Amino acid sequence: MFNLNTIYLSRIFIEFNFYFLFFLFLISSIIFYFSKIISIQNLNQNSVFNFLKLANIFGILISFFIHIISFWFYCIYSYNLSLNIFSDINLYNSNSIELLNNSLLPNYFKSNITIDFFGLILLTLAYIVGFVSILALDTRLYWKNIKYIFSFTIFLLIVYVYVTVSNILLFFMCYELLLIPSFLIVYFVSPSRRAIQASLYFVIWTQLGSLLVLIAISYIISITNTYEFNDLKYFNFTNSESTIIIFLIFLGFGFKAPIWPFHYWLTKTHVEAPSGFSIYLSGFLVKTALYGFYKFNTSIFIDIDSSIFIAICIMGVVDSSLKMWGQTDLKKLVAYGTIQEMNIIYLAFCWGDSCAILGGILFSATHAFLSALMFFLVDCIYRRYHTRSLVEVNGILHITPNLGLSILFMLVFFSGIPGTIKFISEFYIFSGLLEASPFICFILMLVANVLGLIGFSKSWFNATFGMPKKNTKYLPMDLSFKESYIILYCFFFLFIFSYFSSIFF
Amino acid sequence: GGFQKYPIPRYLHVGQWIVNKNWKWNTFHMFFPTAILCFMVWRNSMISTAKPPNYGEYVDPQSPVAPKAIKY
Amino acid sequence: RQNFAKNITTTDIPKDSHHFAAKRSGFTQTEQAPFAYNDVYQYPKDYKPWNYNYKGNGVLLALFLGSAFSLVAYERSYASKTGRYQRKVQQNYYQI
Amino acid sequence: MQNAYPEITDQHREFLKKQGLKVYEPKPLPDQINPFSKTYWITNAF
Amino acid sequence: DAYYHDDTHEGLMNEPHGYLTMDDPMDLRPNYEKSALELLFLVSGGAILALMLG
Amino acid sequence: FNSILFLLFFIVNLYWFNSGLIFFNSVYKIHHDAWTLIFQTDSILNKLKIYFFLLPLYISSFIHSISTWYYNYILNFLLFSENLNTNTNFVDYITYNTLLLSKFEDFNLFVYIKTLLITFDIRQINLDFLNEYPIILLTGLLFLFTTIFSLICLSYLGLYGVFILNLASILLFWLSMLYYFNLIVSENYYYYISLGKWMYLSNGFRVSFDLLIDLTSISFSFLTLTIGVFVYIYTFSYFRYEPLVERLILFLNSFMISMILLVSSGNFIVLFLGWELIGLTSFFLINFWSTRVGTLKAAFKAFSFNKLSDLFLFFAILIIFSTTYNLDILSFNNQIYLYESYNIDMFYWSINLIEIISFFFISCAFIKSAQFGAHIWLPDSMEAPVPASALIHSATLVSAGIYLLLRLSPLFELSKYAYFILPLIGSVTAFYGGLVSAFQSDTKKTLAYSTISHCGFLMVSYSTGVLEFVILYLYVHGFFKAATFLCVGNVNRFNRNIQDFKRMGGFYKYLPFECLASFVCMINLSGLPLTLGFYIKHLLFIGLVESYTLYPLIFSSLILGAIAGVFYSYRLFYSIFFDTKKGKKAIYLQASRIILNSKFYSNTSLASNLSITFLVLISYTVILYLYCTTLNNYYSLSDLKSIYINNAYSYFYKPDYNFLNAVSILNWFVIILLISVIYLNWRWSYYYTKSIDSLSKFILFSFFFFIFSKYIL
Ligand SMILES: CCCCCCCCCCCCCCCCCC(=O)OC[C@H](COP(=O)([O-])OCC(O)COP(=O)([O-])OC[C@@H](COC(=O)CCCCCCCCCCCCCCCCC)OC(=O)CCCCCCCCCCCCCCCCC)OC(=O)CCCCCCCCCCCCCCCCC
Ligand SMILES: CCCCCCCCCCCCCCCCCC(=O)OC[C@H](COP(=O)([O-])OCC(O)COP(=O)([O-])OC[C@@H](COC(=O)CCCCCCCCCCCCCCCCC)OC(=O)CCCCCCCCCCCCCCCCC)OC(=O)CCCCCCCCCCCCCCCCC
Ligand SMILES: CCCCCCCCCCCCCCCCCC(=O)OC[C@H](COP(=O)([O-])OCC(O)COP(=O)([O-])OC[C@@H](COC(=O)CCCCCCCCCCCCCCCCC)OC(=O)CCCCCCCCCCCCCCCCC)OC(=O)CCCCCCCCCCCCCCCCC
Ligand SMILES: CCCCCCCCCCCCCCCCCC(=O)OC[C@H](COP(=O)([O-])OCC[N+](C)(C)C)OC(=O)CCCCCCCCCCCCCCCCC
Ligand SMILES: CCCCCCCCCCCCCCCCCC(=O)OC[C@H](COP(=O)([O-])OCC[N+](C)(C)C)OC(=O)CCCCCCCCCCCCCCCCC
Ligand SMILES: CCCCCCCCCCCCCCCCCC(=O)OC[C@H](COP(=O)([O-])OCC[N+](C)(C)C)OC(=O)CCCCCCCCCCCCCCCCC
Ligand SMILES: CCCCCCCCCCCCCCCCCC(=O)OC[C@H](COP(=O)([O-])OCC[N+](C)(C)C)OC(=O)CCCCCCCCCCCCCCCCC
Ligand SMILES: CCCCCCCCCCCCCCCC(=O)OC[C@H](COP(=O)(O)O)OC(=O)CCCCCCCCCCCCCCC
Repeated sequence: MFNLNTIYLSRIFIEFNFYFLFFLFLISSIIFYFSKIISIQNLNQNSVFNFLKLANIFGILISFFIHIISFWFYCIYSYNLSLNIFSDINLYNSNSIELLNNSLLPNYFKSNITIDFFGLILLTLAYIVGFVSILALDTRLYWKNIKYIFSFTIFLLIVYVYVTVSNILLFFMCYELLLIPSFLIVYFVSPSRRAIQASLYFVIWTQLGSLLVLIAISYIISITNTYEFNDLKYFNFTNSESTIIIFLIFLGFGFKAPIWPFHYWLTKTHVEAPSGFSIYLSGFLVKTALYGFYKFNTSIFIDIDSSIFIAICIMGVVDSSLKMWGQTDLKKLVAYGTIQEMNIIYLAFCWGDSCAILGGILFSATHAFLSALMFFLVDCIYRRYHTRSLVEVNGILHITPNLGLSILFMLVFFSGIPGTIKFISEFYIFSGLLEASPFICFILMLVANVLGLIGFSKSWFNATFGMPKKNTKYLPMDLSFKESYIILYCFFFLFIFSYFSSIFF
Repeated sequence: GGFQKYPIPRYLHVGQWIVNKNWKWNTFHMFFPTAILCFMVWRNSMISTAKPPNYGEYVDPQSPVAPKAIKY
Repeated sequence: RQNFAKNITTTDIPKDSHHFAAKRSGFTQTEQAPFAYNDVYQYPKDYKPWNYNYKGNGVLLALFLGSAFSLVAYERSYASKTGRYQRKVQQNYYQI
Repeated sequence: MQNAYPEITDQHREFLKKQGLKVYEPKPLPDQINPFSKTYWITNAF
Repeated sequence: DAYYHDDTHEGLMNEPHGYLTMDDPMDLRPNYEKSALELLFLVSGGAILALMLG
Repeated sequence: FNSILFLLFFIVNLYWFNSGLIFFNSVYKIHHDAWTLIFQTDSILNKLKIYFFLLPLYISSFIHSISTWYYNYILNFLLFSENLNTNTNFVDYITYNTLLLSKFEDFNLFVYIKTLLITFDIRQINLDFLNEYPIILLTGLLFLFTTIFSLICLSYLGLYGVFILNLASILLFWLSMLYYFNLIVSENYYYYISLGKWMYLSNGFRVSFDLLIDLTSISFSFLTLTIGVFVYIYTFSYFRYEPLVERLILFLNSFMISMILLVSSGNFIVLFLGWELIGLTSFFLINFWSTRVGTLKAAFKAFSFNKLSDLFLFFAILIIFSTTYNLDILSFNNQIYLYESYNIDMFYWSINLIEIISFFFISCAFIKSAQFGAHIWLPDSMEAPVPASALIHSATLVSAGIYLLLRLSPLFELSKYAYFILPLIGSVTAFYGGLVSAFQSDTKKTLAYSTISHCGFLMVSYSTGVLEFVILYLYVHGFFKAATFLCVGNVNRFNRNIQDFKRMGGFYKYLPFECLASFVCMINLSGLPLTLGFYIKHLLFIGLVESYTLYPLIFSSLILGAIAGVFYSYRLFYSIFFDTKKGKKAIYLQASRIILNSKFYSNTSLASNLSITFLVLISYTVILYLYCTTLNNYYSLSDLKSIYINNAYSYFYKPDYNFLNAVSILNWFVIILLISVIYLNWRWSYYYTKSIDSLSKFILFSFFFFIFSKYIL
């Protein structure tokens, strides 16, 4: 019963959501630039900053709704396309349907849009995490950094082009574009003074991997003049070229997606970055690297043993889990948890295009939401109690019961209880790893889910429980409606996304 | 027996020695709707409930309900 | 800091002007001057700070209408999948 | 799908019936449990 | 017990009190963060009901 | 505008419409297709007569047509689908449908109203319907949602509201469980319910949320629920005048429902969910005193052990799923024998699949049952309030391993590791716990170590392999441990949170009910002759196997643990109540004031006393029912779904002289130990010589009485 109307509606929605976002950004920027001689906030109720905040927030939200609709359309379209290809067996018949482009808006960068489930999951993560982070950075943007209110819209545009393009060069350029806005945010919006050095560490560490990926892309393009991302099927790389490409790609993308030993920059940036921008960083900016690695390694044929890469990922997991215990700083502890989860996700992609990709994608989604939750809780703790250290913070529950309850339920979700996408992803990864190498699976599970879990839970329990006798005049009240609903939405997604259609998982 | 009672701040939403005057109506309006919800859940779930045969019943091997092996 | 205007025109702020009274006679040479504004916020009676105090049916109506639409849409979709203009209800339904 | 248990004879079935056994038979959902039932929808409306 | 004090006479028995959240019940700011999050929740639920359920 | 006039007109219209419906039904039955010939006759007189005499029918049909038109328009608007069957114009459609009266052919207003009224009649429900469709799920959901919503809405439900709501829910749940207990245990009734497709766990797999109410599940479920009802009733008195009573009550309810879900789990995913839930809720109960960080240390210890057990259980479930592409408990039980011959290639050793799976299961079971080595958390878990301690230590937290073994018995029957490990560890734990409890000085610690010893005995019984004996032991231990825990909780509350009986003395008069209740509960719990708790140990020793290589150590440890019960029971009872007054003067003086003398005078709660009494009575009744079901000559227990027969019942039905005299050794050991704890003097007293004289009198009188009974008659 599938008809061409659904196909064209899916394509039109995907193409036009990008232009909706672009036009909203363009209009907001034009207003901001042409309303004032100097693009800074006027400290009065009639400032354009209120309008810009409104436009950004409710452009992101409306585009997120449209993205939900377009993602559902894509799911239907892809399922029916697979059915059309598979069902017909007559030799004379073949599925050759050609679609003609619309005459209303042009194809950005003269590229035909191609959409995949992983790309749309990444885009949805971008939308949600950007919404959370923009909601967080309101107290940080003040009177000289208001120009960074459009940073998340720029991120959304970049990610949209990144995930809706079938061109290797455009893919790489979109991947590389993410550095400037993030660095500017960390440099100009971070309150702490150590953020100045944290930004430089972030830039250098990420740019080393960017250079590695650039070398890999140069190898691919120079050897194969193609750029369509699909002509690589008709060209085979020799053993030496293939091993060089895979090594460069893995190391370069692991520089971004933290892997052992390249997580010093991640720890520094998470500790010294804005509480609202750390959410976006951990949730999304480390998964574009995973998506790029998946695309490139599945496009290229590799005839090398992945034991070294698996060992690197497992070593990173073990290192982070062991170090979890010794962190009295909640933000650094959450950063180590992010390192652990990212390393597990990366390990999920070490078997080419096998079924591990499904578990990797689900774990990426659950890790995004869980890291957003944890960093938001740390942000609330730091903002209401003027410290994020365990020694200075204790007995949160008895003065802010909602915050303590959120901490406890965050710990429960992090533990990986059944009924959560976290548990589902763990089940996928461990079920595969048991047959791949059962002893390695046992070691990984033991470490991560006992030693790292205990180290993680010690600090959070000690902070939540106790008796806050110190500084009674300065104690806070409770979570606000915004924070409470953000936490509730994170929990609701983590719980209900397990009912998503199992066709794609 | 118990600890001596001490004042609790009004602004703080905590359960220390909380007693509600309208607890009777609160219980009435929290019990019955929960019972209706669980009745709905139970009647929905009974559609997928399985029971073994009764005392005087035996399962015919050739009946459709009898287990069937996969046919290649 | 906050730069919004307190004095809104959408509605008049509830207030009580009798709790605090400004002295206007019998002053001394060491007493400070009184305060010009002495109005305090007055909450509506029966307001319970510990719950949402929501008395509207909009959310319930929206959720119920959404559920009813989902039900009818599923019925139509099942009919379409079965290739019928409407569901063909069977005489007996068994557990499954 | 094919029968998994070993087969039995109709004479054996008749013998069991004479002995007094009964053949297990699934029973239809009662009006209350059946979701396509006027009783079910009356309950929903109430 | 020997000297139990009734609730009507015990001055330290608490009735339900406290503020649910940190938001001011009487706030003159046209704040919209709560409205935005409520809209997000409602639209997510509506999309699930009207596109996915069944 | 009068209500009376409106009602009269409505009644008249109803009667007229009913009469018209009956007339039309008769005329249609007579004129199946020819009724229009008379109804729509061209004659104006006939047309007017029909319209006037069927006006209620015509107006009803007009309203129905309007409603159907609007409903069809709404559906078309919402679904972008088709037309109103056809594209008929509004006027044509409405006229046609109003003129058409065949819609009333089978409709009678009185019959329809009677059907609507009887739809909700409650006389129709029958025991046959209840047996066909269990309401256990309905009542369990009632309890669960009650607990959840009470937790969320604490302000709405004060202390009394929370108590009453949860009491009603739990009472309904317990009554339903009691009704189905008789059927499940004896009538061979078990149910497999499914709520839906919970989650996707593979490329095309999706595990459903299913529950299995079988004999194995019900044995734990009914015990836990019965203990929990009375623990709940008792808690409102134990935590009397405490700042947070609702929190404790809701935590207890949460733990109860978590354990019920664990025991009545239809698949390994639900089993793991219940495992984690019981771990988390036990952590919360232990850390109830959130303000103190000392309690947090014990809570974190228990949390660490629970997480280790979760790791082992998860790894075992992963192995099972990798071997068989299925997570159903019944399917695994009925398939494991096929794969028994398989092995798993690990790092450098080819481990037997059954052995490794059973190893992980037994490790998790020992961790959660507090066996030797992994029991370190149980003594520290006593920081919880006495109701929570009783619930966790009686049948809820420390029986998870026993439940796992019973449910997955077909796996362990083919496990070499289980055969070697269960008896040795069980006996060692029994001996260790028994001796430590005997030497213990604190009431809660003594009960905890006694619980450890009974867990060891349960492990040894399972090794023996008589599931009926294991179930009987579990029931007896749970009931009487809970009762003793409640009694000692009352004692501690009277003694002002001082749990050591070195400061307890002469409490018999101040807590009369507690003294006798503790006497009965302890004589039943500690295996003593002529008590309900003697038979569990007797059956354990009957079923003990002798092919073990470490049989000497196993048997010696079992004997020592069994005898250890007497010492701890005697010490606890005597020191708490009838020993010289050792406590602070204030404890006695504050209660001995003459002003307190009244009909209402009591140091405990009337509700507490009634709850303890009812718990003891119901425990006696249920234990007797189980004994009749299993140990009677006519075996009437339901199927256990196990094909392993141990032959242990042979020595219970037709014991030989060898075993009959062998049991006498343990009987006389217990007798000598009783004589020691009774007549042995450790302090100088005015009654030393008279006590020695009484011992001599008792010895000589016993000898003469035996002589007369056996020979002289
Ligand atoms: C302060 C919060 C702090 C949070 C931050 C911290 C977070 C972490 C820590 C957490 C713990 C601390 C906080 C807890 C204490 C809070 C204290 C407090 O605020 O107290 C006051 C708070 C509010 O009370 P109130 O102020 O007196 O009254 C509020 C207004 O009067 C109410 O007005 P109304 O009566 O008009 O209600 C409006 C609307 C309420 O509006 C909403 O809540 C909007 C919801 C939008 C959708 C969002 C997704 C929801 C996902 C499902 C969960 C439902 C929400 C319930 C809460 C979560 C569950 C506990 O009500 C409904 O109609 C309810 C139906 C909702 C169902 C919507 C389904 C959407 C589709 C979902 C996916 C598909 C499902 C398929 C199912 C198939 C069939 C089985 O106390 C409560 O009443 C607590 C309610 C708890 C939930 C139970 C009641 C709802 C049950 C719904 C049905 C489900 C049950 C079984 C169904 C079986 C048949 C299907
Ligand atoms: C293990 C972790 C556990 C964590 C959880 C622990 C427990 C937590 C407990 C505490 C928190 C949750 C429970 C309490 C939440 C608060 C409930 C509440 O009542 O609060 C009051 C809260 C505050 O009240 P407020 O300050 O007065 O604000 C009011 C709202 O702004 C606005 O209200 P309004 O009165 O102005 O009404 C607005 C309503 C407006 O409603 C209406 O307009 C409905 C009535 C009109 C019907 C249409 C008629 C048209 C023709 C005209 C007819 C004549 C006029 C009729 C109308 C007359 C007026 C009544 O508009 C909407 O709702 C728009 C929604 C539209 C999209 C979705 C629905 C439609 C779907 C598709 C429909 C298709 C078919 C229909 C086609 C229609 C034709 C095109 O209000 C609400 O309830 C708002 C809803 C959202 C509240 C927050 C939801 C949070 C939920 C959290 C869930 C967490 C789940 C986690 C699960 C974890 C599992 C592991
Ligand atoms: C465009 C793409 C997207 C773009 C991005 C969009 C982003 C937007 C944001 C939102 C995210 C959207 C993502 C997409 C979502 C897709 C949804 C969708 O398609 O919907 C349709 C999806 C499938 O629909 P369908 O297949 O199309 O429908 C046709 C099928 O024929 C229907 O038939 P069916 O058979 O398939 O039915 C399915 C469902 C039908 O539903 C039912 O029948 C309702 C059953 C309700 C049962 C309630 C109680 C169960 C537990 C008690 C059990 C034992 C009781 C006592 C036993 C005593 C016996 C002795 O049945 C089940 O699944 C049964 C499962 C029952 C267990 C549920 C709870 C398990 C525990 C979970 C724990 C997780 C949180 C732990 C927290 C820990 C503390 C921090 O349906 C649903 O949405 C089902 C939702 C059901 C919700 C269940 C309520 C949860 C209760 C939680 C209780 C936990 C208590 C606390 C735990 C412990 C705390 C300490
Ligand atoms: C060649 C064509 C070029 C087209 C250029 C487009 C020009 C855009 C100019 C924007 C001016 C914004 C201020 C207008 C005056 C507001 C007055 C006011 O507050 O009164 C309340 C009145 C009415 O309020 P109300 O109380 O009636 O609320 C209902 C609101 N509506 C009518 C929208 C349903 O005006 C508004 O509420 C309008 C709000 C405008 C700001 C919206 C911000 C969200 C993001 C969109 C911004 C626009 C970008 C383009 C669209 C998105 C991308 C496709
Ligand atoms: C981890 C180090 C610290 C972090 C920084 C990362 C730097 C290193 C990044 C990875 C580089 C690739 C290493 C693996 C190469 C595997 C293939 C190989 O060489 O095997 C012999 C290969 C494979 O041989 P083969 O035997 O498999 O098959 C071909 C055999 N013949 C030719 C005989 C037919 O042989 C060759 O053809 C030689 C290729 C050598 C290439 C070495 C230089 C690479 C230069 C580009 C990358 C530079 C990145 C620098 C970044 C900045 C550093 C500060
Ligand atoms: C559709 C089907 C039904 C849908 C329902 C879904 C329900 C999902 C779960 C909801 C959990 C709600 C928790 C509310 C907690 C409120 C605060 C509280 O209790 O006090 C905190 C107490 C004290 O709170 P307080 O007194 O300071 O403050 C109370 C008032 N507030 C919070 C608003 C300020 O603090 C603590 O020490 C933390 C204790 C946390 C205990 C959590 C136990 C949960 C146990 C649940 C068991 C469920 C079993 C499920 C079995 C089946 C599984 C499939
Ligand atoms: C050698 C023959 C073969 C068998 C080998 C085993 C020999 C017997 C070993 C018995 C060990 C008993 C240890 C009990 C420890 C109790 C500790 C306690 O709670 O405190 C003391 C409690 C008293 O507690 P109390 O609170 O009243 O006061 C304590 C006072 N202080 C601290 C000063 C000690 O009970 C006793 O005092 C009784 C124990 C001591 C007497 C033991 C007599 C043993 C008789 C053995 C008879 C054997 C019959 C033959 C067959 C045997 C084999 C089948
Ligand atoms: C032996 C059990 C002892 C403990 C029982 C505790 C109570 C359990 C709950 C009652 C029984 C429910 C299952 C009924 C099964 C059934 O349909 O059984 C079938 C019968 C009808 O008979 P038939 O379907 O066989 O013809 O159902 C009815 O008669 C339905 C009438 C209502 C029954 C009670 C409903 C309870 C739910 C809440 C109602 C709230 C009303 C409004 C309040 C404001």
